[PDB]
Amino acid sequence: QFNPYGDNGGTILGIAGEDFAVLAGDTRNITDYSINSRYEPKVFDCGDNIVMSANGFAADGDALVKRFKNSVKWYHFDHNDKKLSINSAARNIQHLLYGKRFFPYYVHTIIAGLDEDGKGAVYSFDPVGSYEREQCRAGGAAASLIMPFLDNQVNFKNQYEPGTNGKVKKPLKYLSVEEVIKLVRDSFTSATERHIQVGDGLEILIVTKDGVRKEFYELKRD
Amino acid sequence: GSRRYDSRTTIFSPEGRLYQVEYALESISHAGTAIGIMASDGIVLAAERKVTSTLLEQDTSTEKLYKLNDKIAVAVAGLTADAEILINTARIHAQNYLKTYNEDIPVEILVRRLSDIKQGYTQHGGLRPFGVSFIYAGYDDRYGYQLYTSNPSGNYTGWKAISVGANTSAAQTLLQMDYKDDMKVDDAIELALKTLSKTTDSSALTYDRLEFATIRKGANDGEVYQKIFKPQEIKDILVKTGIT
Amino acid sequence: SDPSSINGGIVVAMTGKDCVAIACDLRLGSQSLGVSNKFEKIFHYGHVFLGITGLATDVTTLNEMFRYKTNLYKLKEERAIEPETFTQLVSSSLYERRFGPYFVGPVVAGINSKSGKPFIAGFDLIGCIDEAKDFIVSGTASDQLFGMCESLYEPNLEPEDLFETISQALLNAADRDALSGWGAVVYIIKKDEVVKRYLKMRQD
Amino acid sequence: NNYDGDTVTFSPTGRLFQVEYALEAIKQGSVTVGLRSNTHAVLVALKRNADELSSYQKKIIKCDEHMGLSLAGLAPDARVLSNYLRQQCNYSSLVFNRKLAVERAGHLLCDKAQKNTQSYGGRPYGVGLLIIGYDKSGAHLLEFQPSGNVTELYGTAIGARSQGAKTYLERTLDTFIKIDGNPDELIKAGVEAISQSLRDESLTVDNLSIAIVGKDTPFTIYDGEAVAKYI
Amino acid sequence: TQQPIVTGTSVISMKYDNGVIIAADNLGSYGSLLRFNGVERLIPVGDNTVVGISGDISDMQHIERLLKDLVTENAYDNPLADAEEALEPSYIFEYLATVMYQRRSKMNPLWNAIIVAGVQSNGDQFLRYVNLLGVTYSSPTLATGFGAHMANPLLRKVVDRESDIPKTTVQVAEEAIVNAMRVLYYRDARSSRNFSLAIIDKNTGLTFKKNLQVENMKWDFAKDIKGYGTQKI
Amino acid sequence: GYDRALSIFSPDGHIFQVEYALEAVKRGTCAVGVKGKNCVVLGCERRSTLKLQDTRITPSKVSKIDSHVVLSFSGLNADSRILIEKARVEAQSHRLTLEDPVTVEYLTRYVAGVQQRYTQSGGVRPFGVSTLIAGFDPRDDEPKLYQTEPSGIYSSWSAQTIGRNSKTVREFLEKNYDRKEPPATVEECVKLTVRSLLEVVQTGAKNIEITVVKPDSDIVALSSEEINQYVTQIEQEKQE
Amino acid sequence: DRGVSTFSPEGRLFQVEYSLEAIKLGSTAIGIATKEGVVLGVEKRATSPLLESDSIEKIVEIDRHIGCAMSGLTADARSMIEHARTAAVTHNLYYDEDINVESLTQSVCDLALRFGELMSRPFGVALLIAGHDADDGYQLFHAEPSGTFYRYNAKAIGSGSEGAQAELLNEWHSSLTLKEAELLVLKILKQVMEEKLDENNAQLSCITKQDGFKIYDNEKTAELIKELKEKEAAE
Amino acid sequence: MDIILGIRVQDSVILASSKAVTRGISVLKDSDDKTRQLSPHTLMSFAGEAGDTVQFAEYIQANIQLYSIREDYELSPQAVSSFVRQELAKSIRSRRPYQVNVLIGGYDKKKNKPELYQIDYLGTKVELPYGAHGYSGFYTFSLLDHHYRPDMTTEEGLDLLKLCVQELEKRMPMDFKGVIVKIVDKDGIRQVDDF
Amino acid sequence: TTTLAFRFQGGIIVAVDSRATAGNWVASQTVKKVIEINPFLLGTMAGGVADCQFWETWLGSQCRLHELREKERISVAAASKILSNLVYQYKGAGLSMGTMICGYTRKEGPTIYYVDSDGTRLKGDIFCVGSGQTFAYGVLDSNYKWDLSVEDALYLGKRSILAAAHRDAYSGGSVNLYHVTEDGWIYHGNHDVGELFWKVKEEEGSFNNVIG
Ligand SMILES: *[B]([O])([O])[C]([C][C]([C])[C])[N]C(=O)[C]([C]C1=[C][C]=[C][C]=[C]1)[N]C(=O)C1=[C]N=[C][C]=N1
Repeated sequence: QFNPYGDNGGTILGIAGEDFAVLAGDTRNITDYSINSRYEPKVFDCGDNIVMSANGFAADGDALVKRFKNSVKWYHFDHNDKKLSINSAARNIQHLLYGKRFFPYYVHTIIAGLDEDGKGAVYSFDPVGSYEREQCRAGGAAASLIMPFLDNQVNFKNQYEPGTNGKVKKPLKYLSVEEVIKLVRDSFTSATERHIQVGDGLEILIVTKDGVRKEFYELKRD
Repeated sequence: GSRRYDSRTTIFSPEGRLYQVEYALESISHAGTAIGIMASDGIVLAAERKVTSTLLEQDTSTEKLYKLNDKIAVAVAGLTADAEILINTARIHAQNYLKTYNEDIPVEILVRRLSDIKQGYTQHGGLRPFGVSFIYAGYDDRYGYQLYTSNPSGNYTGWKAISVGANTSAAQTLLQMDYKDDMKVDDAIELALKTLSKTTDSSALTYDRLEFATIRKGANDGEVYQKIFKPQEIKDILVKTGIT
Repeated sequence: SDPSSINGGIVVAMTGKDCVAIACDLRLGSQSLGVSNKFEKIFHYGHVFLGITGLATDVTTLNEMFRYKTNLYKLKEERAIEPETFTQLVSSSLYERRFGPYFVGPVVAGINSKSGKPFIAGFDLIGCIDEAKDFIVSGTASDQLFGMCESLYEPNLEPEDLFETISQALLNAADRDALSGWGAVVYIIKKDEVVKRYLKMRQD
Repeated sequence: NNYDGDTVTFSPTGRLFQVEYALEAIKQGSVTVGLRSNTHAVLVALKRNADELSSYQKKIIKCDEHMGLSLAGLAPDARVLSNYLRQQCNYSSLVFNRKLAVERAGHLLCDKAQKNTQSYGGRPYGVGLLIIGYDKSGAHLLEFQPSGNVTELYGTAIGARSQGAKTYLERTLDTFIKIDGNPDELIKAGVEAISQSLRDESLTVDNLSIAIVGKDTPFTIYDGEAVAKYI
Repeated sequence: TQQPIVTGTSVISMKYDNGVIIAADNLGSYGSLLRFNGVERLIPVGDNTVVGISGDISDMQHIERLLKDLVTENAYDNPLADAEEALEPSYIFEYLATVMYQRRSKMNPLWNAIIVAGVQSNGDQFLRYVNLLGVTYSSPTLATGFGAHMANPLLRKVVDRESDIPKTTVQVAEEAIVNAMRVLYYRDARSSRNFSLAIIDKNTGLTFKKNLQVENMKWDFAKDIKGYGTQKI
Repeated sequence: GYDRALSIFSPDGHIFQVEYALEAVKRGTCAVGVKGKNCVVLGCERRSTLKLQDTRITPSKVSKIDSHVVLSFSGLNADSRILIEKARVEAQSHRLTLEDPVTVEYLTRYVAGVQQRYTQSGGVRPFGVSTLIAGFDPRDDEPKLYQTEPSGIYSSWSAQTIGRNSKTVREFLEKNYDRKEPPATVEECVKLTVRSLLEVVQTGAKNIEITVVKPDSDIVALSSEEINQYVTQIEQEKQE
Repeated sequence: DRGVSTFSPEGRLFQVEYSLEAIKLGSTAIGIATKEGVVLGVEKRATSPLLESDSIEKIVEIDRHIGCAMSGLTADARSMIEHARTAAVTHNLYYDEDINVESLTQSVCDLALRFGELMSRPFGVALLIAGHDADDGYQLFHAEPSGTFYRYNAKAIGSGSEGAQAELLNEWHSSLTLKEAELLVLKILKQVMEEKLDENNAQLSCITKQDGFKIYDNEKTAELIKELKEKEAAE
Repeated sequence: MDIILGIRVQDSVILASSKAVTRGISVLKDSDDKTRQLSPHTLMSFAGEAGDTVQFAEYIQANIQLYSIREDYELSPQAVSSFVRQELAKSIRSRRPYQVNVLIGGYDKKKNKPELYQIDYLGTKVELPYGAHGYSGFYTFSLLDHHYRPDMTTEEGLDLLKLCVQELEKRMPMDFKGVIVKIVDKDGIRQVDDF
Repeated sequence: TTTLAFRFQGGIIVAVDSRATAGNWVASQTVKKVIEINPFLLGTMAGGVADCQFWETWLGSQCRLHELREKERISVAAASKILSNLVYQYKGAGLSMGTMICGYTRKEGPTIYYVDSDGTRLKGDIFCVGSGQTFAYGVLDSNYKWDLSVEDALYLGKRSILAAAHRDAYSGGSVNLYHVTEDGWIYHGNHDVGELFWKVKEEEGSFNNVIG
């Protein structure tokens, strides 16, 4: 019998800052126990200061990204070159995904950018189109490895202040872009160590008012 | 293109009349007269065949009176071929109702269905209307004995006594004169024949130029019988009523 | 699960000297549960009689379908349908549902009004005609009915003698079937009189 | 006369009157100019208002990052045809990862318009289009007519009083074709060209509409104070 | 949904400084039966692209007809069909990728794995993969089926990352490919000795080599191997 | 299918087929609607050219769309049946989905929408019918009376008439109907409706039909004798 | 006869030009746009005094931020309004935001030329569509059955349109307040109406950023009519 | 849903239907009315798969009410039962059949006789003096076979119905949270509020 | 999932948890299981995360269109039936929904409809839906009265979710409270279960089984 689905591995991570937002993803692409590519870009600049990644079955991921990019283009045509806001993009993606409710895109989608007040924004989707704005979200193969670390080191969960013993929580002080990139790099270094589908390279896309910047870092190739 | 040749059968005149309906009624006014008379104990249907021949096989012939079911019959005035199309539809509608509700179709519901079909041809589709007028004679347990008529417009009305086809103006006047509410079938038989005998364009009214039918409760106990008269039976009733 | 044996029931028909007989049980059930003891399975359209076993909803549906068709036939033809002609109509109607069939076992019985010749016929659920000289059986106790008929039957039985034979064939066959019984009816049919008799039988 | 009732009817001299009547709608429309060098391709369009309270009707429509057009005639028909181009440009990108050639874009418009001229019930399009674009064979300018005829040109103009601008371009042919690597001077030549079609009215800040596409220049449209520089 | 009947095995490929190389054997298998021995599985498109196909052969021949038709269609009303508006490797791939994913989406796939190798207009090396699921990816080295498991490890020792491409000559690259084909013949039970190889260079163009054979094979050591453990004779 | 555009504009900006449909309405028997303080009355003309009629079975001029709404009409009888059927179906559909009977305004809007659709659809002619729709919204005691016409426009009326000689009875109503104080009772409302028809009808025998609709699905048709008493009282007051 | 989508020798569609003549017979509608809001006003024109005038609905809500007035064959407008409402709500469903006034108008105008031998004829009604959005602020559009739409600072449609437009030419400036605009619509309506203007035969409405689209009460309009009378008598 | 009963006496038809609604593990409601009035003198109770039951009942209700308005006449119980049977017989060979069993209790005003019709989801119709759907008959039919006499009063019918419900409450595993009882006679339909 | 809604003197209380799970993996603790259909209508979410989100925001579009067309607030009965009729069309296809449609109108008063993907539509006073519905029912049934103050009713809902958050493994995260009056709903905050459990335990004297 023909199986229309496959698993290409990989992992992605979105973090929202005070006036910025990052969307990272490893560059490794696999099937079963073989590597297809050590560098296959997975996070994409879709225009309007919006970055996107659809992790899981790559053929469905590429299809979805391709159709959203197309949606941005037709949004400009139909509404006098209006900038597509991150919240509007998110709702549009819900309908793209749910449109194939009974033959789903087999992907975990994350988008990132700035909201209309300039503050950092990250949205997360399931395969059939449900979504939710978040401060923090890892997706894909090693999502179970990374998320707990991000609950602890981004949202200071289960952390309290010395001397008070469980009475006073650690205050939720804001994190700079330099501080977030440190946490992203460590998250992937750790994920690479313990997950066989993660490795080769890390590509981070940073989003600010000035635009979309890129940073690349080497990861272990075993 | 094709627009050039379209007669536009479903349009209003400046006066707000439907051209094709009006012209179809003109056609029907030349058809053989058909009369329906309703009595307390039954209904009579009488109708004149159009200029026949001695070589026409009468006993196996049917152009005027048709059976829709065991309780309902119709007298036709107009194009016989058009009428048979509608008759077969009406026969099916009756059987559909019987299958659905396990009860014989009420007369009015059957009449409304046929009349709605006729209406459709006047409002949409671009086709010519049916050149037919019916007299419906029927019985059901709600209203008892009933007479209706329908015409190419798809409009229908109920009657105590009514005529369609040729010389209706003269026929309706005669019926209006001699009809009474407490009348019986035997009397209504005589009235129907006498009215035809006076309105006919022929020299004399004979058995070979007529089609006759009664719907009587004159069936053994609480039930209804349809009688389509045979040639010899029409000849006998003509002698009995004193016309020949 | 098997549609033909959810409700249960039987029909049998026989020929005699210038006569025919058709009979049926009165049970309708939902597998083990007995529901109705007044579910007659023999219907008639003019002088042509039709018995139908099998799934009860289809028994009712087909009766209503053949009443529909025989009523149109009579209006157009200006005569009652004959057994031979009706048999062909049943076959045609069943085969049109070849790949979504009515789960039934029909039986036709009647005397041709012109020739006077007795006539019976049976069908499978999809239209095949069995036209026997002697007898036709149908239903959940068809095996039992075959055994009774094959031993009890003789040709050229008088109407009143034929009644006894067909009744004993039905009764004893029904008593060996869990899904049949709960009463029975027999139709004796002559050229211009038809007698209907309800039989006293065990109600378990 | 008797042969202008529908598009499916030739006249005795072999003319299609409904198509010719559609061509007339273009001549009533406001003037628009198109010209190009080797590096860039420019559209200049005189927008038309209903009155002093009304806005000036938009003349130029973007089809892709590398292609667009200006219109003259029935604006809704331009919307239909431009929408068709947008889709065809988009089909070429999604399926073949290929920017649609300007010449091929003309061939598609020709065939779409043609079907409306040979069938009963329908009508021809009532608009003329000037398509500019930069593809793998450099700058291009096309002229579309709703008869189906499409033509590649160095320069042209369509609409009312378009003959004046068309003559000027015919004189300036040798000069403006050489304007390479200088967008402002090429627009100046387009503005000076459309000026030869003006009467009574002059080019104001909300009257003028300019569009450009080139080597390292995406298809952009200039309106308002962005064209005050060229007045 | 179907099953593949007559099948082709590995296609292998890699980039080098001035272009790309691709290769595949000439066998059409019918299960374990090595049925057809003269099947060409590399199909050139113009003078700048070679499409290597593995898997079902009936579907391969269908794809071959689609590409042949694509060339015919591109030439229509195209004066620059042999110049600026010629078919690019990227155009041919994206078309195939579209078809493959559409066919899987109708639950009726073309049962193949495809590698499109070529050189673009600007001299850039093009090498990308696509299969019956519509999955796509690019890499300095690409291989299908058994090639993925045996060829890639060998070819990745020559070009491990992007920066190794300018440092890799055509002689070194072809040598690596030819060796990989030998290894596949040792170890793949559905392979043949006869194969075809294609080079696409930005300078010297498209070189298509037919009727190549695996040579310099080591078998002599087999004589010394006796029994399965304890046997001495 | 037959797709011919029958309803089209003319050089002066008129759609003649819609206007000729209004002429069919002008030919139809007169219909009148009057709303009181706590009731609505629908009056209808029966032409006495047709005697030997069976009034038991002959289609009545006023039709119940639901238990709380009624519809009368002027124009082509056959056309009116099609609108009535659709309206009855929509009334049951509304109860099924919204779990509440239609408002009179909603039912009117639907019927008016059907009429409009037939003025710009291919292969069909407009309905030669104008309607008067009257009743009471669910759990509401405010009387409702709406009118529709072949073009598809609709509106609410304190009192209105349609059909032949409607110009005359509208003249009567315009001087006799006071908005500040409408017919306070059923008697007063019926009397004003019969009076308005007597301006046009001829004989007050079997030529006038009256139907009274009250709140909470209370609808009744008056008999010959009951109406005849109104006819008697009106003329006896007039002899002065 | 002749095709429904036929061009005249001048290059105009016969049916479109004839529908424009039907619109000239319609009741007047006026719209004025300001920096403080957009005002919409209409002539009700009841055919008889027995007709309850409040049931005449010629001003209509499309969404909270978009209103609409009509003139001509008003029965034709119902399917246009239904489409507009659906488009406005559908866009909010797809994009979690309000739809641009221009984009809404464009969607309505796309229906216009969908006629042939689709519907059998063009719409016989013109629309004034007024609204607000964050990008282009307060806006007023005029949507015709030709499929064309113009933006306007001020605009009048219907039977008294050219007389009203000439008056709007002199009176409109960029610094008009909302109150000044309300009175101005009433003034010009009163001028072109056959019957004497009051709260029962005329209707006002507006659209502001804060409160959205509102149809004015008969009591509220009555006061503005009284305020108008006094300020005209003041000089 | 679960238990629906019916009994035809001298001058009326009595329908009894359980109040419980259970979705899996929990009893979400204990006051559910599993019946719809089709016409003033015809009542239909129902039980089957969730959703389908109410959807089917209301659909039938809408159709009968439409007929009533069109003809200004009430269909006989026999006519209504035949319509319902046909709809179910049509349904059983559909893409997704209605999984609904019904009882139709009516009073025929023409014949002055009460009438009870039992129809299952296949479209199997039978007229009965007393009837049930599901496992209800398994407990109740033996009692009805013994006590029923065709000339009972309405009060005697309710007592015989109480004896049926008591047996069900003793021997059935499921708690059906009592029954809503309704009576159909010459005066129409009314609910017994204490049972 | 634990979601409840109940009618009382002061209107309706709606309370939900925040947890979303994929098998044993906790996918989210910050899920909004109450959908604000308009200022007067609330919908609860249980079952398929996407099905519920998509079709309940869709429901809001149908309700807005109703009141644009009818110039009147849509009834809770009509709104709930739009959703139930929709999911009935999809019956068999595999939609997974358990929802309460809650609202307050003049004609109806406070009304709650249980709507479900098998086509079930039920009106009622109290409903609990989800994997932890049985736990929440225990607290509700023993403490529910018609004569509860808005303050006490809010707490009972909060406490019933807490009960289920504790015991049911597929419920937790936080509690979202809503109070529905005739002038609209009113949000009453996000309450972390991590902090709420210890606060309630200390103040209420409950959960003596757990050590703190
Ligand atoms: B709740 O448990 O029902 C919850 C409600 C939903 C609206 C957030 N559902 C889920 O957590 C479901 C799984 C489930 C658990 C227990 C009972 C029923 C269902 N999760 C999802 O639907 C889902 C989908 N994609 C990603 C994560 N979770």
